Amino acid sequence: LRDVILVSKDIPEQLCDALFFYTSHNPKDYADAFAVRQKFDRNLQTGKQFKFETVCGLFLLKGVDKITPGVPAKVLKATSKLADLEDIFGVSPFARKYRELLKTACQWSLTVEALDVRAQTLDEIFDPTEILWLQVAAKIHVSSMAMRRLVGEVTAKVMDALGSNLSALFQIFKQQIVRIFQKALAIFENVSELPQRIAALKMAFAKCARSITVVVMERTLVVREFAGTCLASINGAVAKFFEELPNGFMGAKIFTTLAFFKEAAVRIVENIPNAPRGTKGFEVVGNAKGTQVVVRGMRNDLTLLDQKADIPVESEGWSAILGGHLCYVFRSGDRFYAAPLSGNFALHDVHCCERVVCLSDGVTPEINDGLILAAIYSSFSVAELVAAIKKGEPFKFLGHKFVYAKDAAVSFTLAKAATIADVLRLFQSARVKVEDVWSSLTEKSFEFWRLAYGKVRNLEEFVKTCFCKAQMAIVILATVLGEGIWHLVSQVIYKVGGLFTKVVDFCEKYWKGFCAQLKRAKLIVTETLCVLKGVAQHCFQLLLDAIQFMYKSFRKCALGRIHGDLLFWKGGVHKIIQEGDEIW
Amino acid sequence: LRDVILVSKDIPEQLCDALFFYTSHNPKDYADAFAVRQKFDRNLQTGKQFKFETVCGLFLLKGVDKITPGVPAKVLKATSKLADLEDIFGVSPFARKYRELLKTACQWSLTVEALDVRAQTLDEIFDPTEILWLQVAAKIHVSSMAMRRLVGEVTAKVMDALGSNLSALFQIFKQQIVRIFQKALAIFENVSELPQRIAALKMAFAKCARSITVVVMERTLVVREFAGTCLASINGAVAKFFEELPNGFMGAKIFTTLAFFKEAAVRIVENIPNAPRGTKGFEVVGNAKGTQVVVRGMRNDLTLLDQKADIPVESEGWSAILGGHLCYVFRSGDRFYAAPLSGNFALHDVHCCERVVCLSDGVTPEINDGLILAAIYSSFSVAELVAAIKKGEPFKFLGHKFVYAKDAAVSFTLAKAATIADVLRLFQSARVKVEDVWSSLTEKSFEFWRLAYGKVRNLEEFVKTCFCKAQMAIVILATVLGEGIWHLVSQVIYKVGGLFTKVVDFCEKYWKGFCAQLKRAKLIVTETLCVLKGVAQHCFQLLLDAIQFMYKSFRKCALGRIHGDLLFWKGGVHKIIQEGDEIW
Repeated sequence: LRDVILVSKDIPEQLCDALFFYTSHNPKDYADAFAVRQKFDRNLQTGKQFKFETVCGLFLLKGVDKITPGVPAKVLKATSKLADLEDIFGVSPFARKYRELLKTACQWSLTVEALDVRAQTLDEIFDPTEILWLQVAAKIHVSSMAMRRLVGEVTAKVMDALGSNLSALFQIFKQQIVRIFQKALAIFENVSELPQRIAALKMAFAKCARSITVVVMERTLVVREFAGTCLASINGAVAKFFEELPNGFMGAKIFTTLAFFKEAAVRIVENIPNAPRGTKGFEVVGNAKGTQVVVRGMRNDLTLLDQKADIPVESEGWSAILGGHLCYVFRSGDRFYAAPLSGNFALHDVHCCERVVCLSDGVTPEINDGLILAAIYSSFSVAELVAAIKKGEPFKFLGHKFVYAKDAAVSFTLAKAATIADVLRLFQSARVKVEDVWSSLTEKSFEFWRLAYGKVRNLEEFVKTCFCKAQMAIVILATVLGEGIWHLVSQVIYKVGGLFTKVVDFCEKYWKGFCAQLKRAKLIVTETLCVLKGVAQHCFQLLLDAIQFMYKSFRKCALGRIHGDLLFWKGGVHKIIQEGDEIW
Repeated sequence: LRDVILVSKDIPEQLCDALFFYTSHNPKDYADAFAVRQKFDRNLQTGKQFKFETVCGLFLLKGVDKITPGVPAKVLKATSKLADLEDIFGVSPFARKYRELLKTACQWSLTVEALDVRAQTLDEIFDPTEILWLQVAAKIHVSSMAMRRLVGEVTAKVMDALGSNLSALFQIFKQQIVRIFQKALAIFENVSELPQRIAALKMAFAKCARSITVVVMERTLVVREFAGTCLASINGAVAKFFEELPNGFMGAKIFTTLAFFKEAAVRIVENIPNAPRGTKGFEVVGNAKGTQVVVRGMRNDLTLLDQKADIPVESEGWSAILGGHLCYVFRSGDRFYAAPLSGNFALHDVHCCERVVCLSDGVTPEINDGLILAAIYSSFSVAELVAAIKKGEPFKFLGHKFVYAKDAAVSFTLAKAATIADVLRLFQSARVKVEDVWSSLTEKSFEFWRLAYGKVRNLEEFVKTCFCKAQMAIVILATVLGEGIWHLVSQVIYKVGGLFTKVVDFCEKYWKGFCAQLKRAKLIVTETLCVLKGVAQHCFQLLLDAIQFMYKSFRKCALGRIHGDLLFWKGGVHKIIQEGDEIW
C-alpha cells in the first residue's frame, strides 16, 4: 500500500535536518539522539527504502542518487525547502521553529557573545528533545551553537564525580575543561578544520552522555569518559599537574592532605587510634583499585626498604608500623613485602621488606651451621654464605639482614644460646625444614647429609658444630667404602649403641685432618682383626666390631667369608674390575 | 606386544590401594591427590585400556568381571597379594611401607588415643606425598586414620582466615569444628555409616584443599569452602550463634565492638573526627560486599526512618549524621535513602529517609499551588493531595513530611514569604519542573494548564493563587469555546497587551462562581456587539474587542461572516454536527 517518497543523496545539510526533524523519536540522552540520527543518515545513503516514523504518521524513504527522468513520483532534491516537504508530509512544529532559527542565523552567529546568548536561551523557544536534536544536527552553523550548552553540563558532571574531597582541584579541572572545549568549539579560528572538530566532539559528547567516572591511573586523576576521545587532552593536562607534585610515602604524589598511589587516592589521616602518638594512616576516597585483606595481627619485626616490587598482594597478612605509617605486610615466595593499607583495603604499590637480626655473640658454631642448613635447603651458594660470614660485616641472606652492633632501632637477636633450630626458624618455609637432622644418627639424617654432600662437594670444610661434623664424617666414610660395602654396614650402624656419641666426642677435639685421613681408608675384616687400614686415629671401633660380628655368617670361604659378591679376605673387601694392570 | 596387565574389576580395597600406590604422580594438595585417585578408580570400572605411569615407569591396565581361564598376560585376580604385584611391576618403596602399616593395624587402631597417636607420627614413616595418598586411600581403616591430622590443619586455616579482629569468636568456631569433625571421623560409634561419612569427608577436604575464605552472608560469618559439604553444619552452628545476638543500628547484629550487616562486618569506631562529640562511624574488616561511592558533601536535612528498602545504592551521593552515626545518603527515584558508610564504601543495607518541612504559617496559597503542581508533575492524585491539606494534620508527600509545629526535630521551613517556585524546588526532579508557568500568559503556560486540566477535570476548584486562578479561567474559556474558534483566538491572546493582569485582578475579587458561569458561555460576533451570552461580569472584553478586529476579514456574510469552516451568524458560531433532531 504505502508509497515510497524519494530523496536525493546530496540534499544540503539544512534540508537533511529539516527532513529529519519530522521524526517522532524521543531521545533519552545525547548518545541515543546521536545514534538514531546517524542511523537515519546511513539509511538514505544505502539503497533500499526504510521506515521513518514522524509526528504526522509513518512514511517510507528511498535514497536516490541515480535520478533519471523515468517515472513521476514524490521526489526531493537539494533545491527543496520546508514548503516542499510540507507537501509530502505536513506540518512539523519542530522543522518550522528550525528554519526560523536558520533565518535568524545572521543575528546570533555574529559574535561569541551572540552565540552564547542563543545557546543559553535555546530553551525559551525549544524543548529538551529538540535541543538534543539540534546538538546532533548536520548543519554545523546550528550544531556548533547549541553544543555550547553542553560545556557547563559536562563540567557539572565532572565536579560531581570528583567529590567534596578533591574540591581544591575543582579550578584546575575547570580551567582545562574550558580551555579544551573552547578550542574544540572555536568558530572564529582554525576555521578550515571546524567540520572535523565538531564531528570529533559529537563522539566525545556521546561517550559522556549519562555517567562520568573519575579514577586514578598512574598517580593521576583520570576522567574515564574522556579517554580515547578529543577530550582526552583534558586528562593530559591534569596528568601534567600531577606529574609535577612532590613525591612522598611509598612513592605517592602528595597534594595537601591527600596522596595519590598508582591506582588509588587516599586521604592521609593523622593521629590514628591504637598506635604510637604520631602515626599516620590512610583512608581511600572515591574510586580505588586494590585488595581486601585479612589481618592476622600487628608485627614489628620488619624493616621497610625503598625498593618497589611487582608481586601480587596476598589476601592474608599482618599490619605494621613502617616509617610512621600503618601499613600492610605480607609473605610471598619466602620474602616479606609491605603495601599501603586503608582499613581492610591494600593498595598495589608494593615495597620490599627485610628482617634485621643482631648476632650479639658473633657467628656462633650453631648459627654458622643453621645458616648453612638454610642455604642448602634454599639452593643458596654455601661458599658465598661462608665468605660473608668471614668478613664479619653486615650481610643479606634469604630475606634477612645480619648485623653485629646492638641496634639501629631493630630488635630480633640470635645470641650464644642459639639452637641450629632457632636459626632455621628464621627461614622456615616449604623448602627450609626445621626438623633436627643433626643431633642423632638415623637413616634420614644420613640421607640429608649424603645428598647435601652431593650438592656441596666440600661441605666437610664448612660445618662447624660437632653434631654436623659427626654426620659429615659418617657420610665421608660411607663414600670411601663404596656401594655394596656400605649396603651391608647400613643394615647395622643405626643399631650400634652409643656410636654417634662416640663420633661426636672425637670430632670436638681431633677433627683437623680427620676427613682427609678417611679418604685413604680401606676396610679389611678377618676372624680376629677388624681394621680401617690407613687411618691410625679414628672413632669407629664400635662400628668395626658390629661389622665383623655381622661378618660371622656365610662362611663359604677360600681366603675368608663371602657376602654374595664381595669376598672379604685378608686383603680387604674386593670384587676384581678397576685399577690398571691386574693388581693384587 | 608389551605388558598390558589385567586387573579384576572387584579387587578389594587394600590391594586396589597397593596397586595404585605404585603411582609416580606428585600431588600439590589434597584436591589433586583426591582427583588423580578417583580418575584412576573410575578408569578400571570402565573396561577400557589406559596408561598408568609409575615408579617402575610406564604400564597399561584394564579389567572386566570374571576373567576367562588362560591368556599370555600377567593377571591380578580378586585375591592376589603384594607378592604377585611385585612379579608384575616390581618395587615400590611405599607400597611396602603400606603393608607394614597394615600389619600393625591391631595396635594403633585399638583406641581413640592409639589412633590419634599413630596419626601425629605418620610423618616419621611416610612423606608428605605418601601421607596425602594415605589420606585419600580406599581402605577406610587407613584414610580415616590419616585424615585426623587434617582437622588441626583445617582449623589453623580458619583462625587465619578469620583474623585477629574476631579472635573473641575463635573458640565458638574451634568448638564446632571439633564437634563436627569428631562425628565425621568417628570409628567407634555410628559404624554402619562410616564408609559414607568418610567418602563425604573426602569431598569436603578437597574443597578446603587450597585456601579458606571467610565471608558474611545474611548477618553471619560463613566459611565459603565448608558450604555445600558435610562440613556445612559448622556454618549452621555459627549462624545459630549469630541469630541470637542483639539487633542494632540499621539492622546490624551487635557483638562487642563490631556490627554485622547483611554482607559485611565493620568495627564500630567511636568519637570520629569531623563530627559532633559522640558520633560513631564504621570501618569494614575482612571480606565485605558493598559499593564504592563519591561523596558530594555533608547534608543535615534528612531524617532516618526505621524502614528497610531494596534498591541499588547510587554510586554518587552525600554524607550525613543519622542516629549519631556517619552515614551515606543518596537520591533514587525522587526519594532519599541511607546506607551504612565505611570511608568510601557503602553497604547494601539501605534504609528509607524523609525530608521534614515545617509549614510555619500553615498551607498558604502559593504553597497550596506549588504542592498541586508537583502532584500533577508526579502523577500524584490531586484530590488525595487536597484532602490532606484540608485536614491540617502532618502528612507524607513525595519524600517529604509536612508539619506545622515548630522545633519538632529537623529544619527546612516554608512561611508566608514562600513562592510557588520555592515549593517546587523541594520536589525538583526530571518530572517536577521549576519553570515559571503561572505568572504570565504564554502558549507554554496555556499548554501546561490545558493538559493538567485534561488529567484533573476539576482543577478549577483547587487552585488558590490569583495567577493559577487566572491561568485556569483562560483554560475554561478556551475549552468552552472549542478547538476551532479557539484555533482562531489563539493567534491574538498572547498579543493583547495587559490582558493577563486584568484576568489576574478580576480573579482576585470575583472568583467565586466565575468558572461555573464561564462554562455556560456562548460566543457571538457581529459588527455591533462582541459578547459571551450568560456571563454577566467577566474579565475578557479586551479579547472580545481583539476578536471583532479579527472579525474584519473574509466576507460573504451569507447568513453572516465566514472563516475556513465555520459561521458566525446572529446566533453563535457553528459547523453543524452533534445535536438532536438537527439545530435551529
